[PDB]
Amino acid sequence: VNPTVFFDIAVDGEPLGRVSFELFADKVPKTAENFRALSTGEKGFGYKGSCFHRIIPGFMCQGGDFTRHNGTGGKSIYGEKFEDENFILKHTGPGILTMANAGPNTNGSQFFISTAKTEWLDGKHVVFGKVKEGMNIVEAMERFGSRNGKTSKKITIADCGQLE
Repeated sequence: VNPTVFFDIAVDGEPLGRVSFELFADKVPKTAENFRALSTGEKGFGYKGSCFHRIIPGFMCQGGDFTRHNGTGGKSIYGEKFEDENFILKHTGPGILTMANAGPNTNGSQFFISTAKTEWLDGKHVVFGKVKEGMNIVEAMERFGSRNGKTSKKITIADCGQLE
């Protein structure tokens, strides 16, 4: 019942592999729907062609800024920002999807994929999905990051959509 979405990742335009996510629509339906719709592009905008602008090995991959490509942009399907829906789910380990934000109730389109347990984010960032297939591809992406987050190659979402 929970939706599955996929990202096809490229590295300087060269295919790397696919990552699929389960979105926890049962518990955070508003947050899950935003990511789902941005992945299909069905509202006329979304993640296809956008880059991961910040990757910190041993911490997370960050993406979703499809308007400014650097962490200063993005928007949700509900407007420029929407509310923290709940904090039911926790940052338990690698492979968690969690919203990036700039304070309370400032969710847009940016997100983190964790590559470590990040428990200090509990109750501040809204967890809304997990990596289902392709965690090995997230691990491969992580190798193009650096301590300050700058990527050594351009990591893009070459295609994305819904699998079920």
